[PDB]
Amino acid sequence: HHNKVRTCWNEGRPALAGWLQLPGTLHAEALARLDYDAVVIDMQASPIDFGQVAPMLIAIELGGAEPFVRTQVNDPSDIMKLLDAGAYGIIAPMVNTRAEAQTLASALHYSPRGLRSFGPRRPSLRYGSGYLAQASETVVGLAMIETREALANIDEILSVDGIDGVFIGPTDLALDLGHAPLVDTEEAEVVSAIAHVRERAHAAGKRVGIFCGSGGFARVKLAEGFDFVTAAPDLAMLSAAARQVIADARAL
Amino acid sequence: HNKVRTCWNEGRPALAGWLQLPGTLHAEALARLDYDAVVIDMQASPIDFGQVAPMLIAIELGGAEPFVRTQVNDPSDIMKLLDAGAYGIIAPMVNTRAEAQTLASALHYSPRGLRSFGPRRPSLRYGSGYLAQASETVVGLAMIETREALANIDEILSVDGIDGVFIGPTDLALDLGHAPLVDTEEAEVVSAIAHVRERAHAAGKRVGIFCGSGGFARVKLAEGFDFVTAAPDLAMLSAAARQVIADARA
Amino acid sequence: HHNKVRTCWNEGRPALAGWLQLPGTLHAEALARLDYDAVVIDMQASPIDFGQVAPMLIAIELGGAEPFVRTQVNDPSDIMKLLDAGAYGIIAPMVNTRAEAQTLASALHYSPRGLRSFGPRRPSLRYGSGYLAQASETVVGLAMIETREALANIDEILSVDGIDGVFIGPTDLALDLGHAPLVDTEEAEVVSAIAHVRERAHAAGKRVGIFCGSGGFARVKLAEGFDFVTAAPDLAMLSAAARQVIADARAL
Amino acid sequence: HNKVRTCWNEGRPALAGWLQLPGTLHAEALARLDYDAVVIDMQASPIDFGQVAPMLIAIELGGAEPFVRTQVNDPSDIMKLLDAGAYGIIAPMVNTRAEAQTLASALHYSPRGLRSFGPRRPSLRYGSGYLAQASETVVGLAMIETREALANIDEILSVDGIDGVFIGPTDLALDLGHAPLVDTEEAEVVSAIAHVRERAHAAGKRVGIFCGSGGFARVKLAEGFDFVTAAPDLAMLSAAARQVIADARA
Amino acid sequence: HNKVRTCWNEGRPALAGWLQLPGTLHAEALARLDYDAVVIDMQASPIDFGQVAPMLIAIELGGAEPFVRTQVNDPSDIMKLLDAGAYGIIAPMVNTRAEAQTLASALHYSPRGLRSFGPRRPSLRYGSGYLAQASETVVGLAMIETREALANIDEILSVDGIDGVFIGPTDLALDLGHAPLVDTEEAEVVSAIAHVRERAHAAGKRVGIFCGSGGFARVKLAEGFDFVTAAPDLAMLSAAARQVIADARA
Amino acid sequence: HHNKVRTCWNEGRPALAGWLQLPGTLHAEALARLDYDAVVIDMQASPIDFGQVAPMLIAIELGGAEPFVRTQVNDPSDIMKLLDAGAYGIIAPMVNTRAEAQTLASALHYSPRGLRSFGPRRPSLRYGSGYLAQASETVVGLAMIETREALANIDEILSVDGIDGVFIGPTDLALDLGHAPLVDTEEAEVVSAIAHVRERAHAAGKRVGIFCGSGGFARVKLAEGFDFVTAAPDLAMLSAAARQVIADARAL
Ligand SMILES: [Br-]
Ligand SMILES: [Br-]
Ligand SMILES: [Br-]
Ligand SMILES: [Br-]
Ligand SMILES: [Br-]
Ligand SMILES: [Br-]
Ligand SMILES: [Br-]
Ligand SMILES: [Br-]
Ligand SMILES: [Br-]
Ligand SMILES: [Br-]
Ligand SMILES: [Br-]
Ligand SMILES: [Br-]
Ligand SMILES: [Br-]
Ligand SMILES: [Br-]
Ligand SMILES: [Br-]
Ligand SMILES: [Br-]
Ligand SMILES: [Br-]
Ligand SMILES: [Br-]
Ligand SMILES: [K+]
Ligand SMILES: [K+]
Ligand SMILES: [K+]
Ligand SMILES: [K+]
Ligand SMILES: [K+]
Ligand SMILES: [K+]
Ligand SMILES: [K+]
Ligand SMILES: [Mg+2]
Ligand SMILES: [Mg+2]
Ligand SMILES: [Mg+2]
Ligand SMILES: [Mg+2]
Ligand SMILES: [Mg+2]
Ligand SMILES: [Mg+2]
Repeated sequence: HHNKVRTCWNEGRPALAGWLQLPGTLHAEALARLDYDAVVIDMQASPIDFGQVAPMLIAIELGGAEPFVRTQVNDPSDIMKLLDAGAYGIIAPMVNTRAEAQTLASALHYSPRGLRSFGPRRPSLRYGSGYLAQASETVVGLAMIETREALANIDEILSVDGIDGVFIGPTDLALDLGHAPLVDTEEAEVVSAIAHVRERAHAAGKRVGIFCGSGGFARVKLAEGFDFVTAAPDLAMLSAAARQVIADARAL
Repeated sequence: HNKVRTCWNEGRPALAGWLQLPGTLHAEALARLDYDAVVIDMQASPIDFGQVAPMLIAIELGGAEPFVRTQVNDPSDIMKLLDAGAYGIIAPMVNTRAEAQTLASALHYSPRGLRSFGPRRPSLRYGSGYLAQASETVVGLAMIETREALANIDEILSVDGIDGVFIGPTDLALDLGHAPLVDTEEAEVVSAIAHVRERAHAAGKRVGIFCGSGGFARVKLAEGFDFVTAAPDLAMLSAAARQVIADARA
Repeated sequence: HHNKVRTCWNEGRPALAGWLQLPGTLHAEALARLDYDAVVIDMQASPIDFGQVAPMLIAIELGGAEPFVRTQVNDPSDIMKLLDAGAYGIIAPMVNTRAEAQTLASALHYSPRGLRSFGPRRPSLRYGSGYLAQASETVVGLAMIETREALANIDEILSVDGIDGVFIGPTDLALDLGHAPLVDTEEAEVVSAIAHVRERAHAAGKRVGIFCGSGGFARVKLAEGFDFVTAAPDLAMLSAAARQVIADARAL
Repeated sequence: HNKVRTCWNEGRPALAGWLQLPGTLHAEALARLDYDAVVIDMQASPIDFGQVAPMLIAIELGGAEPFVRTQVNDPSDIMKLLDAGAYGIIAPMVNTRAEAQTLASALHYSPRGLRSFGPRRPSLRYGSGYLAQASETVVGLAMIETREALANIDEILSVDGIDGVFIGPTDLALDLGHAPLVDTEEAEVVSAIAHVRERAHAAGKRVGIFCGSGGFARVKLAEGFDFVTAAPDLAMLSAAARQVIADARA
Repeated sequence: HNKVRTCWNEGRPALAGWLQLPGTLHAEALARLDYDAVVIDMQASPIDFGQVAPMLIAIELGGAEPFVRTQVNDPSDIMKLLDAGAYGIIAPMVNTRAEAQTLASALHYSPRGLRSFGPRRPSLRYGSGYLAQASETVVGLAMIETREALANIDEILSVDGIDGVFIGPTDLALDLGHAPLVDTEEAEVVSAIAHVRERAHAAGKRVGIFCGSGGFARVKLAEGFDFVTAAPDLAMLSAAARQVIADARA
Repeated sequence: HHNKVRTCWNEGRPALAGWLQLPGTLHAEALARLDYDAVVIDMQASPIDFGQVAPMLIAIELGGAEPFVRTQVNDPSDIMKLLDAGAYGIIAPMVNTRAEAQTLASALHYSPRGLRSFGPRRPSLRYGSGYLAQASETVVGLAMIETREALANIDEILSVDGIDGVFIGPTDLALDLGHAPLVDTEEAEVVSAIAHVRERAHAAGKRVGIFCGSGGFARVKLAEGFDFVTAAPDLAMLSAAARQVIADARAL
C-alpha cells in the first residue's frame, strides 16, 4: 500500500527505474525483481500497444517494482485508461507549455480537481478500501522536457500544482537543439540546458528525472541529485550483451 | 540456402542465439549480429505457436537461419513449424532409435518421410522447385538430455534423416544425478558430452550443444562442436540489467 | 436488418443493455443471448483495445443483441473505425459542449452531412445492398453527460441534429459535482441534475440513457422513463456472484 | 509456499475458483476473494497457452494459488505450464495406473520423474534453491471422470508422485449413463463420488471435486473433500446477468 | 441444423471454402457467399487455437457451417474445437481402422464415444436439449492422403461414428510417387480418387475432396462428391493480385 | 538501402502498391513478393490495430516491397510510432488545410526540422550506420485529399516543403462532393476535381497518388501520369475471387 518511488522521495532518496521497449511478461517480472524501484514501459519508442502493456503492468507489480508508463502522447483518455490498468507512474512526452502540463495534471487526479473519470479496476484491488482517500499519492506524474520550447517554458511547466515534476530526454533535447542524437550526450549546450532544468525543478520544490542509456551515465545523474533515473532500455542491454557473448565465443 | 548448412559445407561451425522471450524486435536485432542461426525455444518459455510465426520472419529478415527447439518430438507440431519457415528443428527428449525415426519422419516428404505437403512460407523463399531440395533446406537435430539417450546414442545416430544430435547439458547433468548448472565442470557430465561428440563425429553426423556463456561457447567451438548456442536472451538481459544497476548504484 | 434499440424506440419502449469490461467472445455471446436489446463494450474503463473489441462485436451480433461501444474518447477516427468493425451504437465520453456534440455527430453520418469516410466492411455484410440508403438509421449515437460543464450546456448539446440524445454517468457526474463516487448514487444534488438532464432531453425530442450498477437501480430508471438503461458491468456481476458462492460454501 | 499445501498441512480443505473466460481482470478479482486457489480450465474453454500465461501472474498477484486443468494428460504440455508458474495441475481423463504414472512423470525432476529443467517463473518465485523443494511447490491431481477410472481407482491412487484425484462428476454421471447435471442427486453418481473419496482417504491421498454452487460446495467440504471448486466464472456471470435482467424488467 | 447435413438430407452436395489466413473479416465475407461450409485449415497454415475461435463465430454469423481441418487426429484437440463451435471436423492422416476409431471416439459422447462434456458454444446454439442431438450437429470426415489409407479404405469406412472420408489429393499424389499438384490429371491419382469415392458410396458413407479451382470442383460435384472445397483463400488472393498487377502494368 | 517507391520516382517511373485490410503476415509476405513496389496497410478502413501492423511491416519488407501505412488519423505520435516499427511510407487521412499538412510534415522529419522523436529501432537495423544522414530520403509522406475543403486548399497543402505530395481517395471525395460512393467512380464532377488535384501537384513539383479498386482503373491512372497507384484491397480481390470460383463450381 505505497508507491515505491514516492517512498524513495519521502525518505529523501532517488528512485532508479528500468525501461522496457520489448513486449512480454517474462522479462518484465525478471527485471522488476532486481534492485529497481520502478520499471517504465515505453509505449512511444516501441511496438508495445495497449493489449500487451496490460499484463506487463501485472508482471512488474508481482516482481516488486512500481509499474510506470511513458505514454505515446500526452492524451488524457490514454493516461486514464493506463491508470485504471494499474500504471502508478506516467511520463507524458512533448510537454512544451504550461497548458500541456495542465492537460497531464487533469488526467492524473480525480474529478473535480482533475477530470480522472472513476473506474479504478486494478488500483482498488491493490490499495483496497483505503484507495480513494490516498489515490493522488498512489500515482507519480512527470512532464517530459525534450524541446527548445519546453526548455524556454520550464518555469511555467513547473508552476502546475498536480504534476510531481519533469523528465528529461537528453537525446531528444540534443536533437531539437540542433546537435547529434548521441546516447547519453555530453554536448556542452545540452549539458547546460539539462543543468538549468534540474536547477529550476529543485527551485520550484518539484522532482526532476532523466533517461540514461547506461549504468555509468545513471551513476553521474544520481550524483548530480536527479530524483528519478532510468537505466537502461531492455533492447539496448540485450543487444550489447549478445554482441559481447558472440565476440567472446568467436575470439582467438 | 540454409546458412547453417552453408557453414558446414564450407567447413566451419555455426554459432546460434537462443530466445525464450516472445516478440519480433529482439529476434531481428540478435539475428542481425554475427549469429549464423537464432533458436526460438518453445519448451522452456511462454512462446506459443501464434508468437513464433512472426519471430521466424524477423530472424530471416535480420539475416540468420530461423531454428526452433520444439516443446516436444511430435511430427504434426514439427510440420506446422516447417510450413511457417522454421529451417532448423531441435527436438527435445529423443531417447531411442524409434523416437529419432519419429523426428526423421517429420522432416522429409514421402518416400523419405511422411511430411504433409503444404509449404506456405518455404515455397515463397525457395519457389516452385522447393520439393526437389526440401530435405536440404532444413537441419534436424535430436536432443540428447537423458541417461537413456546417452545409452542409445549409436542407435539414435544410425537414423538416416537426422543431421545429428544437440546436447542439453543441464537436463543431462540433472539426469546423471548432478547439479543442473549450465557450462558445468562436473567430470562425469564433461566426459558424457565428449563421448556424445566423438560418437556423432564417428557416425559422420553433426553435434551441437547449449551454452550459457561466450567463454564456454569458445571452448566448445575449439573442441569441434558443429552447432553452438550462446546464450538465452532472458539470461543475458537479466545479467546485463544486474550489471547496469550495480554501475548506477555504485 | 434493424437496430434492436431503434426498434424499441420506434415501438415507444426503452432498451436494456449489457456492459462489458472483460475482453473475450464467450461471455459476450452468452450475455447477448439473454433478454438484453444491446450489449455495450466499455473501451474507456477497461483493458479492452481495438484488437479484442473486433471479435466481441461479432459475438454480440451472433448472440442476437445490438453491439454498442463506449469509446475511450470522443475522437471521430476511433468512432468511424468501430462503426466499420460493426458497432451499431456509440457512447462518446466527456461531451461537455455543443461543439464536442457536433464532433460526435460528424463521425456517425456519411459525408457530406457527417464526414463518415466510406468503407463499411461489416455493416454492408449485415444490411446487404440496402445499407447505404438507411445507414444513419442503423447507428445510435449518445453524448455522455458526466461533468458540471455538460450539465450547464445540456440544451446546446441536445440542439445537435445528428445525435440520438445523451447518456448519463451518475458516478462520474457525482464526482465532478464534488460528491462521493457511489455506485448508483442517490446524492440529492446528483439526483436533481440527472432529473434535469432527462427533462431537457425529452423536452428536445431526444433520447436519454443512464449507466446502472444493479438491476434494482435500472428498474427505477426504466420506471422514470429513461430510453436506454445499462445494467450491470460483467466484472461487477461476476465479482458479486463469486463472493456469494464463497460465503455459501464457507457458511456454518 | 503452495497455499493449497499450506491449507492441507494446517488441517483444512482448499476452496478454489474455476475460470473458463480468458483474461487477467476477473482472474485477479476472483483470486483476491476468499479462494485458496483459482483453476484455469484449458479444456472446456477457449483458453490457449498465450492467454493462460498472464492469467497465472494475475492469480498469483491477487493472492490465490494458480492451478490449471489441462486440455489433456500430456507431459510436455504440463511441464510448459509448470515453467509458466502453474503450481497445481488437474489432468483430465486419467483412467489407468499407466496414465497416472504419465502424470506423475511430468510433475517431478529426475530421478523421481522426467520433468525437463527450465523453471522460468518458479525460479523467480522460489529462487536458486527451487530444485530441492520443487516437488512440494506443485499439487498434482488425476481427474476421475469415467467408469474405467472408477474401476481402476486403487491402482491410480497407488502411484507415488500424485497428491490424489479430482472428481469430474458431470462427465462421470454421463459415463455411468445418467444426466450430465452438475451437483447431481442421482443415487449411483453420489455413491460413486463417496466411494472415490473413501478410497482416496484410505490410501492417504487427497480428493477434490468440481461443484456448480456454493450450497453443494458446503456439503462437499462437510463430507471431507480436500479441494473443492465453486463455481465456473461463465456459469456465475450468466446466472448473475439473468437475475439483473429479471430485477430490471420487473 | 448443421447446414451440410441439411444439404445431404435434401439430396445435394455441399460446396465449402478453405481458409489458411487467420482473422474474422474474410471468414465472414466468404461465409456470406454461396458456400454451405467454410473449412479453417489449422494444419497447412499459421492458424493456432486463439485465432480459430473468433473465426468460427464469424463463419456462423456469415451463414455457413464452420468446419476445421485439424493439425492432427488428436481427440483432446478435436473436443476443444467442438466446444468452440466447430460443427465439422476433417482429421488429417487417418491411415488405419484404429486411427478412424480414435476420430470417431472424439466426435460422440459416451456411450458412443468418450467426448468430454463441456459444450460452451454448442449449448448456446442448440440450448439444453443439445446432448440428445449432439452427434447429428457435427460432421466427421477421415482424411485419405496416403497409400496406407488407400490400402485400408474399407476398414476405415467400416467405423460407425464417422460420416465418411475427405481426399487430400496433393498429399495422396505425392505419396503415390507423383507431382504434388492440386486438381491433377495423373492417371493413377485420378483412378485412386475414383476408387475411394466408389468404396465410400458402396459403404453408405460420404466422400469429400479438396480442389484448387472452380472448374475442377464442378467436375467433382458432377462425379457425385458429397463435400467439395474450392479454393484456399491464400491461393485465390495470390492469383487475384497477380491478375490485378498484370491489368495495371498492361 | 533504398525506398523502392523513391527509386521509381528518381527513375521517373510510377510506383504500384498493394492495399491490405486483412490482418496477418502470410498474405502480406505473399503479395509483397509479387510485382508491387510497395504494400499499404490500411489502419483506417479495417480492424488492423498497432499489435497486428508491427509483424505485417516485417513480412512486407522480407517479401521485397516497401511497407506503407494509411494511418487511422493524421496524428504525429501515431505516425512516429509506425515509422519506428519500420513504416517507410505514410498516407495520412483527412488533410484538409496547410496546417494539417504541416502537422503531417512535422511527424516525418527529425528534430529540429520535424519533431520526429529519435528512436529508430527497425530503420537503424535496415539502413545500418548510414540511416540518420539519409533518414528523410528513407520515408515517403502523402497527404490524403478526400474532401471539398482539401480540394479548395490543394495549393496551400502542396506548398508544405516536407510532404512528397498528395493521395486521392476518389470514393471518399465523390461522397463529400454529394455523389454516389462508387468504387473507381467516373462521376464527371469528381473526375474534374481529381484531374485538378493531379495538375496542381505536378505544377508544384510534387507527387500525386490515387486509390484504385481494380487493375483496370489503376492502368488508366498510370496512363494519366499518377506517381503512386494502389490496386486493389486484399478483401475486395479475395471476395471477388471466391465469388468467381463458386460460380464456376456451381455452373451447369
Ligand atoms: Br539487482
Ligand atoms: Br532521450
Ligand atoms: Br556481432
Ligand atoms: Br534404441
Ligand atoms: Br539443457
Ligand atoms: Br543459461
Ligand atoms: Br434473460
Ligand atoms: Br457512472
Ligand atoms: Br470473499
Ligand atoms: Br490400471
Ligand atoms: Br465434470
Ligand atoms: Br457448472
Ligand atoms: Br456467391
Ligand atoms: Br486397418
Ligand atoms: Br491435399
Ligand atoms: Br490449391
Ligand atoms: Br506479379
Ligand atoms: Br477512396
Ligand atoms: K492488440
Ligand atoms: K524491485
Ligand atoms: K547474422
Ligand atoms: K438478446
Ligand atoms: K485469496
Ligand atoms: K453461405
Ligand atoms: K515486390
Ligand atoms: Mg467517464
Ligand atoms: Mg495433408
Ligand atoms: Mg477516408
Ligand atoms: Mg530439456
Ligand atoms: Mg472432463
Ligand atoms: Mg520523444
